[PDB]
Order: sequence, then structure tokens, then C-alpha cells
Amino acid sequence: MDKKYSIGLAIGTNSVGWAVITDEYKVPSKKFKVLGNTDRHSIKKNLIGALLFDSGETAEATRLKRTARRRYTRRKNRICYLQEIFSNEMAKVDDSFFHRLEESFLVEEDKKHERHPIFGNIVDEVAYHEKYPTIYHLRKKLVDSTDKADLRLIYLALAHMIKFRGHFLIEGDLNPDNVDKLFIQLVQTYNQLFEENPINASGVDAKAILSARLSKSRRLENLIAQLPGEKKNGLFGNLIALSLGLTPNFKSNFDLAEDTKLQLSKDTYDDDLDNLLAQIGDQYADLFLAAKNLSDAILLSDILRVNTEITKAPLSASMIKLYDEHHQDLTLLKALVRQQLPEKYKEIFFDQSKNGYAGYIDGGASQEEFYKFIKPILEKMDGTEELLVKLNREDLLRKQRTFDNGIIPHQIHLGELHAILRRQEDFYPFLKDNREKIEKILTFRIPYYVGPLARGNSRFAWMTRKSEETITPWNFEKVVDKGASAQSFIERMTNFDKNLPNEKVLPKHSLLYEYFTVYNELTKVKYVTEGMRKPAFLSGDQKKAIVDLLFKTNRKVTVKQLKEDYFKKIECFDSVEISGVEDRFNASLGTYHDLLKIIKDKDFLDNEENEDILEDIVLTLTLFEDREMIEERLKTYAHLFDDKVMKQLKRRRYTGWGRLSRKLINGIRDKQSGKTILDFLKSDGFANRNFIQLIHDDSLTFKEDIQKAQDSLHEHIANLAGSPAIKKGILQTVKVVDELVKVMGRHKPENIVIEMARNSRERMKRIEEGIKELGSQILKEHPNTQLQNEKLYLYYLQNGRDMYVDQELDINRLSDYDVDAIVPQSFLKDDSIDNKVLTRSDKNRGKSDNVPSEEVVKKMKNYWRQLLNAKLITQRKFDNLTKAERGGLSELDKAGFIKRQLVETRQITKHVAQILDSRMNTKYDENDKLIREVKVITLKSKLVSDFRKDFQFYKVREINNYHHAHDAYLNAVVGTALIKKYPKLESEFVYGDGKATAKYFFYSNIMNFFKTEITKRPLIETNGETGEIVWDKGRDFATVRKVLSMPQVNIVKKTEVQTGGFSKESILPKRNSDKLIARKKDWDPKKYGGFDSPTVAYSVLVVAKVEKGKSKKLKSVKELLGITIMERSSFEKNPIDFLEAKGYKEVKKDLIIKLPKYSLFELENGRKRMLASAGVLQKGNELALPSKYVNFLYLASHNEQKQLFVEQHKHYLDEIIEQISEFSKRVILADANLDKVLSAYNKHRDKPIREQAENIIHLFTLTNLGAPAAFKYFDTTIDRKRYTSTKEVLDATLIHQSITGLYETRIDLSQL
RNA sequence: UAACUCAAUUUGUAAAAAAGUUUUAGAGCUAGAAAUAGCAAGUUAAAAUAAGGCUAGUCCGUUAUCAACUUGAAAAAGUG
DNA sequence: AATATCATTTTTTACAAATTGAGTTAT
DNA sequence: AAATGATATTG
Repeated sequence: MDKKYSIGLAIGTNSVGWAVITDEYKVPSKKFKVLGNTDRHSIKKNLIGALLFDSGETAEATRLKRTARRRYTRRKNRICYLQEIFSNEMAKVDDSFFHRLEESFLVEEDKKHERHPIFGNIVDEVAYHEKYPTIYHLRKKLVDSTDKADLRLIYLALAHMIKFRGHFLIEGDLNPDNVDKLFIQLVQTYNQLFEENPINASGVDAKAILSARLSKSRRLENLIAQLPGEKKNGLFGNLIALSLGLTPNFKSNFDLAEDTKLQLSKDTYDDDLDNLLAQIGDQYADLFLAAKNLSDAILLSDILRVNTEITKAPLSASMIKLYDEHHQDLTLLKALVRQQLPEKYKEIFFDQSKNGYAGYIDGGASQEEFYKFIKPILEKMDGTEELLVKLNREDLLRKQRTFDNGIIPHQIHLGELHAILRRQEDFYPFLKDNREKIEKILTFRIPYYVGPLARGNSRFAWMTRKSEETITPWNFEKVVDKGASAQSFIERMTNFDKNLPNEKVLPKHSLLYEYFTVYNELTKVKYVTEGMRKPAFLSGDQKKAIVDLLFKTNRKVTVKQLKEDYFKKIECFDSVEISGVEDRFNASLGTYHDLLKIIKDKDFLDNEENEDILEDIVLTLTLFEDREMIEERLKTYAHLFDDKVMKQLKRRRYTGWGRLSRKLINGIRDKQSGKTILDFLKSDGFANRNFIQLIHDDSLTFKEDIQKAQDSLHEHIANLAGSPAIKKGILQTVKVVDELVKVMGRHKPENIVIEMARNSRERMKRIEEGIKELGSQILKEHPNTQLQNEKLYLYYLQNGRDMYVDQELDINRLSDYDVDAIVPQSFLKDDSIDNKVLTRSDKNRGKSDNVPSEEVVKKMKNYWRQLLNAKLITQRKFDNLTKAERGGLSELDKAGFIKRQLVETRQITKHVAQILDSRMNTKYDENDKLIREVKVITLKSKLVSDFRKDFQFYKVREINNYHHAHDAYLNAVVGTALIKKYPKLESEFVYGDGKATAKYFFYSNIMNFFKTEITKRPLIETNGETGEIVWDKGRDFATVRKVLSMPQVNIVKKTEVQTGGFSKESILPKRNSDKLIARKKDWDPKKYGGFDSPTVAYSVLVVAKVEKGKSKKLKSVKELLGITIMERSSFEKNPIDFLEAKGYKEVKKDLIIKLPKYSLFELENGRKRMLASAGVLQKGNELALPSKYVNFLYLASHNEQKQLFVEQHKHYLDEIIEQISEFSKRVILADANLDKVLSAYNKHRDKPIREQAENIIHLFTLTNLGAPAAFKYFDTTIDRKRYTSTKEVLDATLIHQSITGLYETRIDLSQL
């Protein structure tokens, strides 16, 4: 005999609550063993509790770091390739130069070669630096001067350019030739094109308004306003947007039908140049051939300040400028401080700590930090006018290596690197030979669709080798299969067929697919004429022409376009009604319209003899994005088509993948039938059934063939779509249940109920970039951490105006303005900004028992289309916002958002249940049907929430970690109630298998049956049918109150080994310490600094001896030593040696207790401690305030009737404060802190009812389980009191819990 | 539940940049036995960027998974 | 012991798959 | 983005 029982679960990112309830809504107890060496052979625990765990974590930080560490190894190899070239001819100059370079970091003692790296004396080295104060000086010289230079100074320039090579964002060779002499050349090449609209510049120097410090479109609106007669959305406007790095649309201007757009930083441009100038003539080339001169000139102007006349290294020469100015301006500010305020010299030029010039150079102070310190000393000191004008444009004392060198493309470095090579090959012969490689080394880059050049040891690699050999930048295209690999890169991510899980899946843009998508969507359209008694489905036999005419001849088909064109001509049918599709058919033949256009043929592109060649021509377009790859793949089928006919094929690319196979669409047929699902979706006779219909018809073998042709737990919890954060809860939820079921003598429960809970520059990336995209200079009138307050975020989100009625708005008296939800919170529980809108008055949106009325919808409807076009608000926000302009939320929509409030539709929640329902229900019946012994009830997350609000079971988060466990209990109760009082709903609330107020009443009143005061409900609620009673409002409503008063709750925190980085990443300078950790085996951090603050993986209880005196007389010890993440693998290989090498002697190998983090110690008087590492503990103690003082505190913080119970039963405060002190004294042991709490509770009794309540809630963080934390009692912060010794544990009682908490094993550490 | 259309999120992967940091080049100059005064400099660079690891790749090295006992390389099972 | 200071950062390109919420057709 | 262990300074 074991009684009927249920299970409640509350699944969080940080907590799984659980609870075990029985038939009369009670939660048992039980008397489990206690193993180990203690006094106690046993103990009684309640079957309610929680599991706390540290949040799980995304793979990103780890991925970023890994990708970031490949980059590092590759840059080492780049130089290691440059060096190997310079190998043999460098020896003939310098016996060992590259050797000085590798040991440069080494202090002079460990040094092997003469401490001077370049020349290996002083005279020459000292005299290298004078002559070339920056590498850039050596860069320019070597590029310009024609004198045969030193082979080493040549290596140094090359490597610098190769080592820090700049970016790969631009394709095609640009070449710096350069603003107002190149602008004017665009005004004139356009003036004699548009001879009727002759644009005039009239002397104004564009140079100025272009090469200024403002952003892209902001400098465009400075010129279109200047040139009055020219449209900014015109061609010269669109050709000023292509000149400052935007992407225009050139279609309408020349009368074209296609969105022919061009970006001037891709190879798709030179193809997309020949395709625009093959629609409009060849004489329209010197417009984009003027823009491309100006465009690059605009990419230059920004990143260099010198003329291309003087130099051939404008970058390097640009940098020399920044230097010279730095030299000049510094020199100035020197004599200028002497002259004026010499009293403040040492602080600026000598004291690093303070953010002066010393602090800029030798100190940790950046440019920003230095600029904001000196601005106020430049401003007072007269005769410092330009220095500020410099400063206040970001141009004062520039270093040549800056945050913003990120704009240099490798183009610009390839620039100089070539010149140098080009120079010195004349003299050195191995530069002529190897000019190729050296430039390639800079150039070559592993394409993203190959990934790691691995040889079958990389979990991450996927790329296929054409032959086996080492890969190089030079032998790469030969010894790697670029295409195969670029195929595999996709093929390995894209789904297989749900209905043939071995089979692949077709591209979203496959002809074969796109035919199937239309012929699914037409075989169900009905029509109606004048003389037709019932609306008839589409003519099976005569559909094979309704596609021929209307769907082929253009890319989108209109219901009016059909009802007119087919009913006017084809169908001779004057009027026509339509029941299938709304306004325009979802299914278009984008492919057919696109392919006809390209290949100029609907005779062979409508030719369903052989289609199989064209199946790979659209795969190739979807598979690949790098055009060069496309070129290869496509060359075969170019045998038929000419230049134009297999060249504008490289143009049209395709995006995406379909959800269905080639087989399932047009293979898997029937012997009984004699056609395929794509050939039966062309006339199911006079029936014309669907795709989904065709699958689940007993009439054919489809229904089974699919189920016919069809991993562990971890595996299955991995494969779920959701934060890996929650996927932790789900797995532990499943291990919890698995245990509970064993606790109940391996008897499955009756029921299981589940439940589940829920960048200020990133807001100024769509706020600032949305506001500043309508045009208004309002961000110049009223310009990050202010958006987190909700009304200021939303005020700045609506162009400083009302959202319903367009009025302008106020900042100072902005508190009177109310934040009305679009879909009233009565239907949707959206706390999100997407649903929340602010206005002068919420009563000025229209009634709150529907959607925003049609008048405001009319008025501000154009305004609502505007905010979307600027990206401030989305389609779903706008869509609903106008929903009264598309009918209004009906009584069925209402009824919808009142059921969706309580029925869980969220996909993860359903998957959780699918796992639990499968895991429990493992048996079958006589007809092969599943035995549903266990019922999985998925309940939304705001039944119990309000259930507590309603029947006074209020939760206070701050008191202890019990609520997560209570919540699992409550969910069981209500889960078992809403399943007996409405036992129909096991097909709405159970994983198994307008008169709209019917459903709205039902679901909006479903919770009411608990009550006895609606506007008069019975007592014993029951089944309306069966003699099964469910809720005895007398008795049941007081068990629950009872259960929440049980103080003993099983709270358990998962003991976790720590993983990840070894230590704070910061490389600290050389400190004579023992804490510093050597960054490399042979880099004594005495000499070279290193890391400190290792993370510790786990601690171990070492009991052994340690020699004492010069005697070496063994003393005995027993302590916690922490094994560090980095130490870990060494300690694990052989733990005795590891420790022996730490000083430990004759270690007791049997007594090494592995002690991971959160490991739980019971000291004395139930004072408990969890260790965080090896040398600090954290509060292991959970205090149970009685239901009494809990329920009080909600109201005391916060209808009119129970406000009485606040002032009455008041000065509970003293009894509450007490319990806390009788904790803070027993288990907590943080004296002076408690002796502030008190000495500051007494001080503030004159303060109100609530003020004293709120500040008690704060008080708990003292008694809270976990790590100590600071907290404010009114205006007195109280610092954390931490435990900074694990000595007190070493003799105490280590407790090993089980996941629930029920099965313990207590080990008393009185052992030497 | 399944296909479809339109628009946000989320997770996972690949290839790239610029910085930052550390040590070493970059002869400090005078007055003094020193302590310490004056004045001169400053912008650059090599190298490392998880210690490292064997599978030796232009690869891998920071996610996920973890009570205790007995059993297993492990995954995992058994135990109250 | 009480107390104070500390924590690598930013930027770009390419791809796939669920999920969510507003629509059409069904099982 | 905090939050909490490692670090070093205190009389």
C-alpha cells in the first residue's frame, strides 16, 4: 500500500521548486535514513522543497575567445611566413636579427643577444630612432626614397603592414587619388546629362561640408538643402548618398521595373554596373564613374589628411603629420604652462597617476580621459585658442595607434607594402621572385564558409581537403576544396525532411517547391456567380491554365487582378465572389517571373520534360553568396546559354530553405492512387483536398509511409530551442521528478503539474538613428542611462509628441502623462514597450474594453506609418494599433486573450511536458494505444500568482528561498482542481491526444469557483456530473494555509565545480609577490609580471604533515587547499604527487575529500555554511518567518478592508525584528552589523507604517542564504560581513544532500 | 498540429579589425657623499595575449554535464 | 579582524534553426 | 551589468 499522490514543479533559470500533494490537497512527511558517522541514524522531511543553482551560460563569451585565439595564432604565422622568406639573405646581413626580435621581451639577464634589437649596438640603434621617430617615418621613406635600404629596415616596414594589416570590409582595389575638385566633376558630368535641370555649385567649397566630423546622412542633408532645386531622393541626391557610403535604388530614374541597387564596396558592383548600363545606354557610366572617384575620396578624406601629389604612402605620411603636430602643440603647451601657470607643471607632465600628459603617455589615461582633464586648463590660459579648436575636433596630441585606426582597409596597407617591394627588388633579387607571396601573405584570408583548416581533430571544422598536404596562403585554393566546403558549411546546418528524416530538404526558392506552394493554395479557393446554387471549389481539370495565364505573366497575383482578368476575359463572368484567399495570394512564382526574365524563354522554362538541370541552378544560387564560387558551379549549364543568358544568372542569388523534400513533394506516391502529392494538388477531382489532407487520408499509404520511415535525455534537452539558461531548469526538473517517484516506492504520480517564468547605446542605435532619420534637428535642440526610467524612454520614442493625437509634449511636468497599453492589459499581460504607449490622457485613446478607436486610428494613422519607416516601432505594434481599422478585437479575440491568459501555448513548456509525459507513460493496450497513467498539466504562470493575491497567501521574495517551493505546491492543488471542476479541459490543459461570450465567460470566470462573493457561490464545489467532490472551501483553504506555515522546507543549492578562464585576464606589472602567475613557463613574474586571482575549480581536504624548523620535524595539519582550474588537470593526474610538491608529506590519500562550491557544513546550533572556494564561506542558513508575519509585510509595504489589518496587529515589527536578531546572533555571527540594524530601527520608529516595512524587507539580505551583501536600512548602508576562513568547517559536519534534499549523508570531520 | 505570407526576438557556428595590457629597445642632462633639488624627453616598436596539449592541425584549450556510497573508461546503473 | 580596490574592450562579415504574433488553407 | 572571491593594506 502507497496512497495516491501528485507533483507540483516551478521551473526557473535559477530555481526548480517541487512539492508532493495527496488526495485532500495535503503534502506528506517521511522518515528517511541519514548515512555516514553522525549521532543521527534518521530524520523526518516534508515532501516539499526547492533546488537553487547558479544560472547556466551561453557559449558566446567562450566562442568569441576561441575565434579570437585562432586570429592570434594565424597573425603569428603570417610573420612566421614573411620571416621564412627573409631567412637566408638576412643571415648574410645580420648573423641573428630575427633572433634579437624573438627575445626582445626578455630582460637583459635572460637575453642572449645584444639588448638593442634592430642593429645590435647603441650608436646605430640610438641613431635609428632620432632619424625615424615612428615606424611610419620608415614606412614613408622606404616607399618614397629610391636609395637601396638596409634589408632589416625593409623587413620591419613589411611586417608592420602585414602584422597590423587593417580591414576586409571593401572588395576590389581602391587607389587613393584625392573633394571639391572631384565633386564639381560630378556636377558637370550630370549637368550635360540632365541638360534641363542644370545644377549650380556657384563657388561654395563642398570640401568643407563633406570632410567634417559629422556622420553619413547628416552631411548629405547639409548639401541637398544648399542645392535648392535638386531632390535629395533624386539621382544627384542618390549619387551623393553613394559618395558618402550609402546604398541607393536606381530603378525609377531610367524607367526600369527591377530594384537595380548598387553598393560601392562589393564585387557585385562591377557585375551590377554592366547590368544597369545594359538598360539605359553606355553614356551613363561617367555618373557612377564620378561617384566611385568621390566615394573612395570620401572613405580617404576621413582616414588621411595629406595630398596624393607629394607621397605614395598617404596613410604613413598622414600619421607623420599627427606626430609633427603632436611635437609642435606639446612644445607650445610646454612654454605656455611655464609662462602662465608653472605651479601646475609637475602634475601635468611628470605625475602619471593624475590624467595629465604623463597620465596620457606613460599612465593608463586614454585620449578621452586626457581631453576632459586638459580642456579646463587650455580654456583659462589665454593664447591657447587653436589647441582647444584642435581638442574640440579630436585632433590635439594624437598617438598614431588609436581606438579609431579601425577604418584603414588592407587596401591602404597593401598600398605602401607594394611600393617598398617594388623599390628594393631592383636591388635585392628575392623580393622580385617573392613580390607575389609577400603581398599575398597580407592579402589572403580564410573564407568564412571554410572555417578552421583542420585535419580531423576539430569538433568545429567541416572543410574537405582536395589532397593531403600543409595549407598555406599560396597553396590554399589548390590543396583545399573551396566549393565542397562552402557547400558543407550550409548542408550541415539546413534541416532534413520532417516526413523522411534521412532525406534532405529543398531550397525555399526551388521551382518544384514554388509550384507546390501555389497549387496547394489554389486547390481550396472557392468562387460564386449569378447562376450557381452553392459556392464551387476550383475546376481540377481546368486549373492547368489559371496558372498558365495569371500566375506566370507576373510575380504577385491580385484577387482583384484575378476576379477582373479571369472573370472579365477567361471566365466571361461579370461579377464574382471569392472564399479562398484574402486580398493577394500568399503563393507567388517569384522563380518563374525571375527565370523567364533572365533566360528570355517560357517554352523551355515552362518545359516539364527535363526540369532536373534547373533544379541545381537554383540550389547553386541558394547554397552560395561568394560570386566567384557561383561562377565555377554555373559554368557547366552555360554550355547552352550565351554570355547574357548565363551572366545575369550570377546576379540573382536566393535566400532560405523550405520545410519539405523533393521525395515528399513529388516522389512518395501510391500504388492505389497512381500520382504524387504535387500531381494530386492539381485536381483531387471535384474534391481538390490539401497537402495536410493528402497526408492524413486513410484512403492512401502516405499517412503511414511518413510515420513508417521514422538520443538520450541530455541530448534531448540540448536539442530544445531556448536560453541554455532555462535548459538547465528543464533537465534538473526531470531529475527531480525521477527521484520523487523513487521516494514514493517506485509508484508513478496520478498527476504532474509544471510552470515556467519569464544596451542603452543599443537603444541610442535605433532611438537616435530612428529620430534622426525623419530629419528634424530636435536631437540638436534636446540631445544612455536615462531610458531605463520608462516615461523618458517613451517620450524620446515618439518625437517629443503624443502617440494618439500628434500634440507636442513636456519634460518638467511630464509626470501627469499616463502610459496606456495598446491592447488593454485586461486582454494581454505585456509589460513590454511594444504594447505600452504614453499620451496626454489614456481616456484620449478611446474606451479601455477594446482596441484604439477608429477616429484616433484615422488621425494618427499616417503618423503610425512614419514611426515604422524610422524603425522606432514594429509591424505587430502598428498592426494592432490600427486593429479598429480592420474590424476591432471581436468577442472571439477577447475570448482568445482571456483563454491565452491561463492556457500555456509557449513551445518550451509543451516540450518540457512532452518529455515528462513520454518518460512516465511507457506502457500500451490491446489495440496498441498508450496508457496515460500520468497526466501532465501545463499551467500558465499567473493562476497561482493571483490565487495568492485573491485568497491571502501573498509571497515575499526577500524572506527566504521557500516561495519557489510553495509555488510548486500551489500549482499542484490548482492543477488538480481546474482538472476535476472542468474535466473537459484535459484537451486544453493536458499533454495527451458573434456568440463568442460562451468561451469568454467560461475562461474569464474559470478561477471564480474557488470564491464565495461574486456579483454567492456554494461551499463544497464538486464535479457537476460525478459524486467526486474537489474543493471543501471550509477544510481545503486551511490545509494550504497550513502547508505555507511548515517552516522545515527542503532548500538545496547544486554543488558545482567551477570552470572557464583561469584568473582575471589583466596582465599586472612585475610585483615581488608569490600570488603573480607566470604568463609563460619561463617568464618569472618577479621580472615580467603576470596574472593574479585564479578562479578555483574545487577544494580538497588534505590531511598530512609539513616539516617544521631547519630540523624538518614533521608537524601534522588538516586544511582546505584549493585546486585551481589551471592546477586541476595536474592534481587529477596524480593527487598525492601534486600535494607532495606543495609541501605536504605522507598525505592520507583516502581522506582527500573533493569539496566543490556550495558544499554544505553544519557547525553548531544548526548554524550552516556553504564554502565558495577554499578560504571563504557563505551563509548556509534559511530562516522561516511564520505565515503570520509574511502576509502582514505585503500589506505593510502596500481592498480598503484589509488595510485595517495593517494598523491593527501592527508593531508586529518588534517580533519580526526579534526573529532576525535571534538569527543574526545564532547562525549569522555578524555582530557590529546587527548592532547597527537595531541602533537604526529604533531611530526610525517615528517614520510611517510602510516606510518601516519596506526597510525591513531590505533587512533580510543580512539573514539571506548565500554570500553576504551590502544593504541600506534607510540612509545607513550596512557593508557585507564576509566569512574569510574555512578553519571553522574543518572539524564540523559536512552534509551530502540529494537533489530534493531527502536523502542525506552527514560526515563528521572529527578525523586526523 | 501541418504548409504558406509579412515583420521582430533567441540560440549556435565561421572568417576578419582596432585597441588595451605586460617586459625589453628608444645612451637622459647637469649640482651633491647622499638623500634631493633644477631642466630636458614623451607620439614608436618587437613579443605574449589563457599555463599549455598531442591528435602536431595555419588544430585544440573558458559552453553544456557534476550529492554521497558500491559498479563502470565513460555514458550510466544500483543503494535508503 | 574591519576595510578598501579590483575585475579586457570594441568593431565588421557570412550562415543556419526556433520561437512569437498578425494573417490564408486544412487534419 | 553587476556581484563576489582574490588581493592587499591596516593599528
